[PDB]
Amino acid sequence: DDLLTRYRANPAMMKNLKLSDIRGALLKFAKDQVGSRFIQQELASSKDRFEKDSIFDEVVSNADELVDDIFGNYVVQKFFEYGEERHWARLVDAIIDRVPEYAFQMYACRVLQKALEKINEPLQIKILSQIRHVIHRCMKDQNGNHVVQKAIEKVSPQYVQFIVDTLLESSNTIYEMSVDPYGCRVVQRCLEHCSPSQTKPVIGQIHKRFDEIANNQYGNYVVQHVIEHGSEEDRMVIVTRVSNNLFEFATHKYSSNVIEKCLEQGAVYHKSMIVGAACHHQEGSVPIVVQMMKDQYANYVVQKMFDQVTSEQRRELILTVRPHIPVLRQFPHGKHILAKLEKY
RNA sequence: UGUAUAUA
Repeated sequence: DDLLTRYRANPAMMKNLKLSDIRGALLKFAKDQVGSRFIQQELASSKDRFEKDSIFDEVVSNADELVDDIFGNYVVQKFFEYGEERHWARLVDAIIDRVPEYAFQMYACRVLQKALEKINEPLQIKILSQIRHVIHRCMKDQNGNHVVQKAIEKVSPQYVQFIVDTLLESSNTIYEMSVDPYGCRVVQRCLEHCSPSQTKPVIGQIHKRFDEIANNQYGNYVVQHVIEHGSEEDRMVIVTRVSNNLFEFATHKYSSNVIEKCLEQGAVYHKSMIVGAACHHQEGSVPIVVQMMKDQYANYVVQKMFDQVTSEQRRELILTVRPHIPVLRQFPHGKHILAKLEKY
């Protein structure tokens, strides 16, 4: 008979198990799927604040074994959730040596994010100082990107300055990160949480390779974030570049959502640019918008246009489209959205 | 009719 074995077989014990009852058996309970679930329930439900201190020192001394365990990491997280600063400082001091490794570990990175989510700034910088040694590799790792995201999300901009320095360290880093499946999220968090003096260099690097980023499966989300969290001059430059090349940007899988973001977030003169190019620029002897309506992707942009655009700019679209309606009805995407646009 | 977002 063993306390863990007895609890798994009969959780509803005659004397209901508390955390102080598993004293000396923390590691066995924490590494068990059912046992860890018990600690999570009591750490979240027990009104006796002193009950969690009976196992806490066992959690600290075995933190190097629990933070990267398939079940033990939930126990460590709950002490950041329901513990206080005295609990945080001891947990951080216990895991700080292998933070350069925990950031890349599937379960251990969850603990690091929860810590940055809950703890105070001095303890946040403690974890942040250990990320400095692996920041470049950590930024585009399958697990480490979520650690870098939470740091940008939860600590002051002047403390993530070394991350912005890493993104600008080389001429191509911003592009590589923008087209990376994990690194593109670090660029996104920076675009909405960093200071203007940090975002302005990064945004300027996005404009240096705007065309390659805008049609990238991940970089298009980066361009969309510059549209939403950028300055007035940033949307202007973006809306001019997409309007200068509307057809190719609307007829491609990923860059088509960029023009929808321009239409969703743009001012009147921004949409006037998009409408003017769609109506008055040609794609094979016929207006851009007419060829857009028979395209598999650009028809969504025409839908987005007609719904987000001024009624007067909508009249310019209607007059441009009307004489081409018999031509469009012969195309499957043309007849499809002509039906959804029969409203006009 | 068309895009990313991780643990039992």
